[PDB]
Amino acid sequence: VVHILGKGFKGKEVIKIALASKFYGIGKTTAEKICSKLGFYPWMRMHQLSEPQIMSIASELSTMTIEGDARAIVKDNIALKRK
Amino acid sequence: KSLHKFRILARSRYDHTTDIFKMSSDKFEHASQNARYLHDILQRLLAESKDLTEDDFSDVPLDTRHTIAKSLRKKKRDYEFPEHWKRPEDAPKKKFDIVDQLLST
Amino acid sequence: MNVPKARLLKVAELSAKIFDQNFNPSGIRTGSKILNERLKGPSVASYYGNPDILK
Amino acid sequence: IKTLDEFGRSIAVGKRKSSTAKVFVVRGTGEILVNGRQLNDYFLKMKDRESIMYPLQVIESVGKYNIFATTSGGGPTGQAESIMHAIAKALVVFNPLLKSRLHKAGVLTRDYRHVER
Amino acid sequence: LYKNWTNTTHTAQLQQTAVPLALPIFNFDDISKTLNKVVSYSNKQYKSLHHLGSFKKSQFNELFQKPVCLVREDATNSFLKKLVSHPVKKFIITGEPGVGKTVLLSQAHAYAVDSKQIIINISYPELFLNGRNDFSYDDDLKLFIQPMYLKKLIRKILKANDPALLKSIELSKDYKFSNANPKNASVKPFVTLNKTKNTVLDLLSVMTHPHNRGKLMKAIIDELSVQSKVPIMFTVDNFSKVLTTAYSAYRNTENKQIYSLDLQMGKLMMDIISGETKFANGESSTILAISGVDRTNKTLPVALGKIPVDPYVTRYHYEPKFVELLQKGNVTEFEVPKLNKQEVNELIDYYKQSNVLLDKDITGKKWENLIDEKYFLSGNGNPRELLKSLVLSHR
Amino acid sequence: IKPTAEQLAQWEALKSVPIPPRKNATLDHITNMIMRHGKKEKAQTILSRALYLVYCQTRQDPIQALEKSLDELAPLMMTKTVIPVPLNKRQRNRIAWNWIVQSANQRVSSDFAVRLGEELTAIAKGTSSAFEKRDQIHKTAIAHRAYI
Amino acid sequence: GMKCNFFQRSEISSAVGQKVLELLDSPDFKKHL
RNA sequence: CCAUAUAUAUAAUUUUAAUUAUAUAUAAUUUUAUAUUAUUUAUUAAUAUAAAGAAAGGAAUUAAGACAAAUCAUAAUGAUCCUUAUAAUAUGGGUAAUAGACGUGCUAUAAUAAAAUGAUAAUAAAAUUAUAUAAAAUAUAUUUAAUUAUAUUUAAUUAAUAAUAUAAAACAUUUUAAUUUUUAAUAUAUUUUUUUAUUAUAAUAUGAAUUAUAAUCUGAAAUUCGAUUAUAUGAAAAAA
Ligand SMILES: Nc1ncnc2c1ncn2[C@@H]1O[C@H](COP(=O)(O)OP(=O)(O)OP(=O)(O)O)[C@@H](O)[C@H]1O
Ligand SMILES: [Mg+2]
Ligand SMILES: [Mg+2]
Repeated sequence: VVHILGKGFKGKEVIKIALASKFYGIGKTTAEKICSKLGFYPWMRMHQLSEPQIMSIASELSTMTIEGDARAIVKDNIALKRK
Repeated sequence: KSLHKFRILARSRYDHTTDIFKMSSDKFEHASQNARYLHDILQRLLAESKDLTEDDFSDVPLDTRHTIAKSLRKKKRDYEFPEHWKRPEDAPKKKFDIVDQLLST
Repeated sequence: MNVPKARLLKVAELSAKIFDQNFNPSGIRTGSKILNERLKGPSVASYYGNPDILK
Repeated sequence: IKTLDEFGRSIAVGKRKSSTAKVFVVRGTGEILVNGRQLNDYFLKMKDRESIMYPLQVIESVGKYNIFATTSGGGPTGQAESIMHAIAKALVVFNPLLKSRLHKAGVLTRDYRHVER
Repeated sequence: LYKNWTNTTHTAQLQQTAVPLALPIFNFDDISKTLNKVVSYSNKQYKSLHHLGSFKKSQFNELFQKPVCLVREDATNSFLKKLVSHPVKKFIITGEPGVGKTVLLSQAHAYAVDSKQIIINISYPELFLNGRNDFSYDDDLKLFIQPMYLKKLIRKILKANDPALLKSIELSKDYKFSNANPKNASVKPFVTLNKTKNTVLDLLSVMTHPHNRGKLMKAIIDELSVQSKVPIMFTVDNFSKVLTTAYSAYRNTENKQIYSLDLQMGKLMMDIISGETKFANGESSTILAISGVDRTNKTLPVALGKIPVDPYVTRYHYEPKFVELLQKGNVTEFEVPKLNKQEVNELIDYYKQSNVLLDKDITGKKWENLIDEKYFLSGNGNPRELLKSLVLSHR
Repeated sequence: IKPTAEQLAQWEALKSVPIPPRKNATLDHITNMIMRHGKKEKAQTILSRALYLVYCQTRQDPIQALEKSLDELAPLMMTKTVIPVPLNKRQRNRIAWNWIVQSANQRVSSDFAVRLGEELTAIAKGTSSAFEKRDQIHKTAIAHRAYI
Repeated sequence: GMKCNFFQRSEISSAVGQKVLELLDSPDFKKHL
């Protein structure tokens, strides 16, 4: 029930896998880099996150090129190929 | 010191286990040209190994990784029968036969 | 590793000098393979037999 | 007629699949070495160890001989059964009267089965 | 039963149905009465050893009512004589996998409880290197501290050791920490310990915030080092995982894997082994146990002088710093020799009396042949694989 | 060759003994039934681990318990296409093992060894639904005896 | 068929390259200097 | 004739795998002694027991009919046809286009099963290298190293010598959604890598098609239309 940028995760979900799974631009390496930047230990889980940490994760994700922005980039590239 | 420099500069051409330095030359058309080439390279290597005036390859450890790989690509029979396991008491004992005794004496 | 890189580089340069080997620490693509590549011309041309035969 | 060597050892050679084994059997206290390694280190599978034991325990002489086995080729089971057959052939020398007993246990017959095209 | 096989046997309490049996109690000074005979740890010893984690999984301890051991002349007597005689009491226990290195460590702990020594045991140090417990950076201690691991370890030290010994040793200087205990947390922000008026037993019972807990651990270790009233035995099992895992699974802000010595647990362990941290009793000792579940480098063999140094061996397979540290302290190797046929006879006798042997083993087999059979199957004396030959060999 | 004293004594002592068995036929057959893809050691490990739980929860010889279980559960004869036909030891063991494996798979443990060992423990204590299957097979055989 | 390897114990004591040089000298490459 | 088991010869055991290699030769279609049941009743089969046995498998090797053939690409000869064309050369394209339809295989749909790791290197066979193979090392992905892929450079070997190439499963530890069967805070314990108590806590961390970016390999040339790497994507696939 942990909510980050309108995306829900179960408490037991591992952060470095969950962020990669439920966000468009983040993969394994990007999720690991974000977690290392935020100081979370490698196998930290969502239910352990404090609200300030959730907001920090949200800010870090927002500074990334992800979700709608990356989808629009890919769609624009495909359209340019079509053009 | 000169020998250590020789071995260091040999690089993959030197084998520390067998202590052999081997060079192969086939670039030239004839074998005599390759023999001259190998001899000249040996003289160059020896001359500059014997040279220690401005040469400081004592602190460079000898590298054997190539030899390690070459030996690793071969089977080893290093083991031997344990020494203490041997029991000479049970060895066959030759048995007297008078026939050869009289034939020879 | 513990041994410094400068010593190994000097060893490599000098050894390459002795054995008439070219030393390229930069890693730049000089293309020496082409110069050292063996020629396959005569064997390829000899595929069908020597052309001088009694007819 | 086979006989022991100058060190009192019976030397035998056995085969199984592509594996070959050469075993020196001497009188001793049941110690075994394989390729200069402990039996349990070389053979991780218990079944192979029991296969190697079986000819010794058929003649109930387990713990009365020391075995130095030397294998090469094939895999674990093949090497173990080659050791088995070689150990049987070596044991026959120490007491020929037991040969039939060993022969009736099935350890003195080469397993001629091998991979076929 | 829901857990897997190994965790099933470990945690299913399958020793509840074990035979109620009595054995001689183990005491080193009385080794002659117990030499070459299976023994059970004293009732006091079990409580200390269990907290220390001396008895671990996959040791076939569920067969019996409580874990037992054989007091071996060449393994227990030989090591314990060295641990009470040698001037430098730094030892590393090595051998083939499953030869009984943990058992000798457990016996070494049992001696420590007998001789009133305080034991600091780190079992499975992978808990602070795998990365499944949280960590934080401290700057006063220019080190990485892991509060989750420390809080458990602090509690293990207290219960594993008698309060009487912890009561005696007295604080050298004032210590003040952040306080989290609930009666006095909001009432008073800090807890002030005092020189020669509070004792280290209070230190073990101090409750600090997770980040201050890094100070609590170093304060304890330094205190036990300075005092000379009680001997301290720092012990590490599964040490090879520390040696062959030079870099932990934690990454700093730059995604650089954190070095082992950067972590507090790593530096504390190596400081004691290297000898930088000097325990002052004089009978304090360091015992380390190799294991076969860990990968093998050239680090330990070079540290012990078994093989020469080859500088061209990659850092993955050779860590010079650990060799320098292990060589700085005059560490010696005690290799657990494999069981001889006679010791195998003693163990199987006890197994027969525990009704763990199978029917075929006991019925119709000439007893001498069975010893010859299982001496062979064990690999000429491996205790684990002897035990597997009896209990996990159904063919 | 004239056999010496020790050789003849050895021959007499040994000929006064039977030959040891290479393998327990029933346990080997069960293992091969557990086996897939030629991974014999995995099947042996699973079987031995299940038997080890059976011993640890019953404290009696688990090999004997397994054979009591297979002997009692397995049907002596079975109706086939409809006439009864007798079943030899291996067929009975196979049917019993399949019945055992179904109930084992019905259990909760992620490890098959734990499930199998606990199922065998329950069977050794006379608690299993496969007795009903055996009873139904025997009842059908009784009903169709007339067509032997 | 035969092969004879001779071991002689004794006392201690560029067609493509030629072509490349010629092309570099040619007025189709030298004109780009 | 293979394979198997032996014997002789050969190898100055550094071309070492003498546990091997290839020449010659031998051996088996197994031989026997009884018991029981059948028998054309023994000088016979079925078995079973005992004894000597290493001895248990395999291929090839002939004609006679009959059908099917033109990628009969399994050919020859002949018949007929083109001879500025149905012959011949060059450039590019196509043989890869997709509504569909059916075969053949590979990868999957999770815990009797996948992933990571396992340097004094767990354990093979048969091959291949003068129109080659590419060792070890250095550098970049990339990060202390390792792994993996390229780049630089060619060490030996033209070979029982060196390389392709440290075989992998196996075995050991750890992790693994569904699963509140888990993790976390306090306590707790003679289960401590662990137990207990109170609160908190249909496609996944299977699958990798498809799509995007940027690099790399061969070749003169990778657009139609090749392979490879990393960073994003993450479909269908569950029951019968
Ligand atoms: N002296 C002994 N008395 C009784 N049992 C023993 C003895 N020595 C070893 N064992 C048993 O043998 C097995 C060895 O386990 P242990 O953990 O001690 O081995 P190890 O060599 O330290 O293994 P690892 O390398 O896996 O850590 C266990 O079953 C232990 O109970
Ligand atoms: Mg141990
Ligand atoms: Mg995946």
